[PDB]
Amino acid sequence: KYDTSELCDIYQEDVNVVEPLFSNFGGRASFGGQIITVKCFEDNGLLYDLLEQNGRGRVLVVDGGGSVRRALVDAELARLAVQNEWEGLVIYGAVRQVDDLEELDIGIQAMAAIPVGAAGEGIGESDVRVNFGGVTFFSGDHLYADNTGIILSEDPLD
Amino acid sequence: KYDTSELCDIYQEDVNVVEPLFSNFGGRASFGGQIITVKCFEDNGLLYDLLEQNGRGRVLVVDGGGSVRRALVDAELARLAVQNEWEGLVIYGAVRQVDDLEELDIGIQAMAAIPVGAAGEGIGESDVRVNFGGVTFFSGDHLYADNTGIILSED
Amino acid sequence: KYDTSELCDIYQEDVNVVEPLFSNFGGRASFGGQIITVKCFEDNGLLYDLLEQNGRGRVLVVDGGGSVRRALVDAELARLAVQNEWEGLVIYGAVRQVDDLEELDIGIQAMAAIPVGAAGEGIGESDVRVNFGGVTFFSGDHLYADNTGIILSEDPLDIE
Repeated sequence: KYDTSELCDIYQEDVNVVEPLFSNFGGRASFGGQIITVKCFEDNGLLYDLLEQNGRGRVLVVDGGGSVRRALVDAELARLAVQNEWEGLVIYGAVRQVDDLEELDIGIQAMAAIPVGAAGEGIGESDVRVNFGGVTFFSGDHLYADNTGIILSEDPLD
Repeated sequence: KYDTSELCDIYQEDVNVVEPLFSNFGGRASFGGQIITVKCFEDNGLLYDLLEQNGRGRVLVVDGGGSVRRALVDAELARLAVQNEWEGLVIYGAVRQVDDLEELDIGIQAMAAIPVGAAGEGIGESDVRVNFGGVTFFSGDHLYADNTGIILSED
Repeated sequence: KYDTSELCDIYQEDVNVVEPLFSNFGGRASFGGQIITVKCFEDNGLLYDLLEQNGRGRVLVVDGGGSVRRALVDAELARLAVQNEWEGLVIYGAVRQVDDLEELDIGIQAMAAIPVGAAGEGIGESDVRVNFGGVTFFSGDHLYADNTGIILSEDPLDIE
C-alpha cells in the first residue's frame, strides 16, 4: 500500500526520513496516515487512553525516549489499536510478545524487544512536539513506513 | 514452549532480564531449562565435552567473551547437542552455518555469525559464575528465552 | 552452493573474512565469483554503468563509503544486475525497496536500508582497490558469501 522509496523519489526534499533504527514487528509490512504524537517513558498508560479512540487512517507516534528496558506495546495494547482501526504504531522504544504482534493486522515499528512490560500510571504528554531518529514530529503530520524505512511529511501523500 | 513476556508479568523483579543483544539462530522459537555455565574464548573443545553428555531439560550458557571473530558453535556441534537432547544454547559469542542451525530442533541464541571456526584445544572453565548482557549466570539457574528476549531465574 | 564456514575450514588463513557488518537483502542465500570493484558515495551512476555489462560468475563489490543515508541499490538496479546475470552484490552502503530485492535471484549483502535513493551523476572510480569491513578488495579477487559471512580469496575457490 505504501512504498517509501517511490515516495522519496516523487516528493524529494518535501519529506523527512527517519534514521534507520527501526524494524517491523506488526502484521502489516507497510502503513501510513495522519499522526498523533505521544511522549512517555517506560509507561504506556497514555497509550491506552489514546488507542481507546478510533484511529482509522491514523498512526500513533510514540516518543518512548528510546528505552529498551521496558516494552511500551504488547499483545493486549496492540489488540486494542487493531480494535479501534489504527493504521500503525511507531515506537521510539520497545515492544513485547513479538511473535503475537506479527499476527495482528496493524503496522508496528519499534527499536527493539524486551520481555518486561512498562508501567501504566499514564504519565506523559500527548499532541506535543517530539523528536527522535533525527526527525521532529507533530500531531497532524503524515507518516509512511515499510520494510525499507519510515518517512514524515506535513501534507498527505498519494 | 516458553513465553518470556508472560513470565515477566508473573515474576516481575524475581527474574533478571538479559540486555537485548541476542538473536535466534536455532530451529526453536522458545526454549528453557536448568543451565550449565561454561567460560571459554574462541575455543570450543570444552563445549564438545559438555554437549557430549545428556542435556534433556538443560540449556548450555556459554560465556565466549562476546567474540565475533570465531564461531563457538556450528552445524556439527549443534547436531551433537541435539543428539544429546539439549534444550538449547545461549552463546555470548558467535555461531556458524546459520542456515543449518535454523533447521535444528534446538534453541540457539547468539551474538552474531562468523565463518571462521573456534579452535578445539579445550581451554576454559565449567560450572563457573559468568556475566554478560548485564546478567550474572550460575549453573543450576533456570533460563527461558524466545523471540522477545532472554530471562534468568536465579536458583 | 557456497558454505563460507566450510571454505574457512579448508582454506584457513588463505582466505580473508569480512567483519560481520552485513545482512542478506537478496533472494540468493549464497553466491560468489570474481569481483569487479567500485568506489562511490551516494551516487550509483557507475553501478548502473558496470551492471550494464554481463556479470556471469562475477560479483560487484561496491564501496559506498558505508553511508546509510542514501541507498545505492533499488529494485530497478537490482533487476538490471539480474538480467545481466550478476552473481551478487556486496554493498558497503545502503540498499532500498527491500521487499523487492528479497525476491530477485541474486545475492545482495548490504549495511542497511534507507528509502532515499542515491544520485546518478556517475561520480566515482571503477575497478580500483577498496577497503571496508577490515578487508581490502582487489579487482580480480574472488568473493564467496552466504548467510553466515563473507570471505575474500586471491585465487578462485570455485569453477571459472
